Amino acid sequence: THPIIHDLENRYTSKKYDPSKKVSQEDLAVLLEALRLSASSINSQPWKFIVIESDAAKQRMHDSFANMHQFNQPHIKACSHVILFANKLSYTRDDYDVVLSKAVADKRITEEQKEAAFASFKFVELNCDENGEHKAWTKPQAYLALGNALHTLARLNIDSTTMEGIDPELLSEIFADELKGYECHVALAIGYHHPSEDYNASLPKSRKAFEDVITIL
Amino acid sequence: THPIIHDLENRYTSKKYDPSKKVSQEDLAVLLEALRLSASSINSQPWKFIVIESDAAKQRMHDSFANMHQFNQPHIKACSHVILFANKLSYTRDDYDVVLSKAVADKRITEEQKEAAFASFKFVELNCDENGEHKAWTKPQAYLALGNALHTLARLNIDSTTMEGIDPELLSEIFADELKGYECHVALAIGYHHPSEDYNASLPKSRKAFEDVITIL
Ligand SMILES: Cc1cc2nc3c(=O)[nH]c(=O)nc-3n(C[C@H](O)[C@H](O)[C@H](O)COP(=O)(O)O)c2cc1C
Ligand SMILES: Cc1cc2nc3c(=O)[nH]c(=O)nc-3n(C[C@H](O)[C@H](O)[C@H](O)COP(=O)(O)O)c2cc1C
Repeated sequence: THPIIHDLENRYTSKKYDPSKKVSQEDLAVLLEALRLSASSINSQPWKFIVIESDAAKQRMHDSFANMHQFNQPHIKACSHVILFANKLSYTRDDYDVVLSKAVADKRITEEQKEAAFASFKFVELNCDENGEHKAWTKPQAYLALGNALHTLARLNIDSTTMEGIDPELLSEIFADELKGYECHVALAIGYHHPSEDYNASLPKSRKAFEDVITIL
Repeated sequence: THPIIHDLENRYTSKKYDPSKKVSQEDLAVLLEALRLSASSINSQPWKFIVIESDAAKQRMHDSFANMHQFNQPHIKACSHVILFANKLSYTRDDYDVVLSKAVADKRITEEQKEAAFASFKFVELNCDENGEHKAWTKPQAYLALGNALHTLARLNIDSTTMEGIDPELLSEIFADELKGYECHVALAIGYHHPSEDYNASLPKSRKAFEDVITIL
């Protein structure tokens, strides 16, 4: 099988973790750098990836399922790490300056060009909310990073469970300081599936017919 | 360098294509199958990938820049193929029926189990607009597929240019029948970069400091 196809046909959404297996620090470092290298519109990188690693942090994450989507709750303590994909509520010229200043330091643009680079900020203004927020534009950028992570995990042979069945309001309460100025609509559990109890590990993957999703013109 | 990191450090946004080079049909088939295999919330797959391959289709795509974002226009005819990432405007039971029906055909689930499997639809209703549209939920799913595509292209060593600088309204007119019931906010040109005029090929990649985007708890 073609290496790319094999990876994508074999990755799947785990429904049960093995609590005695952890992701190595070597593999976690590759995953985190892969997230950091994700592309985004105008290199805005309007995101924050919060890694739930310690037992203390796992408890806080476990508690965020207090009143909602409790089918996802068992994974928190059983998996190795949980990663929260947060997207920025409002993206400002100051936030963009952080990006452009780093670009000047990394040698891709010069100081005079920096002011010239501020024209791309047009894209941010084109995506302003009725309330002055940009979440409808920043959230999709975080999902791009998520697509990148799922492909990355398939290559490392690490199991995972993407989760939209989370409580954004409660997470904003529990991780008050960390999520300040951001919102989180999706999380990702990673680890190793249970050798016998993960029923999804043996089910066939199902997707729509090629002609139903692809059109060649 | 670690294979995953090398791929992600070496992929970049091409700013000029070599018009004499095309993506092979074998590579294109891998890319399209990779898109089809993308994960999505509840396996909704609320997308359509429109591939602009023919000269006739390239002309139509070229014409969609008549009013705005002309800086992206030169790539259309110069690149090999352009792929439109379309997300569904409103997701219904009928739509989910196509997913569940294919699931049974794939032997992932049974006919009787199909009706029980319909209980995941809570997520769709959960994301329903006051206008009965789910575009704020479907668009992020398409961006996940895009993140998957960018990683896939890095592995195939094919150059690309993601584009949000497009005209969704004009695209809806030009590709009237193909985009009916969908909207398109992002496109992707693929091909091979110009050997000496793609300035971005020799510029360093720049991303925020690890500490600025990642928090370990
Ligand atoms: C954005 C998103 C949210 C999802 N949320 C959940 C969730 O809350 N819990 C869970 O068990 N699965 C969830 N999934 C898993 C999907 O059901 C799964 O990706 C889809 O059925 C395709 O199957 P595969 O992932 O096994 O290929 C989610 C996937 C995505 C990409
Ligand atoms: C959603 C999205 C939209 C983008 N739109 C454009 C575009 O319209 N034109 C273009 O030249 N570059 C565009 N880019 C390219 C980004 O500027 C680029 O991904 C970002 O600067 C990081 O650089 P790299 O892609 O070179 O790593 C876009 C990227 C993304 C992911």
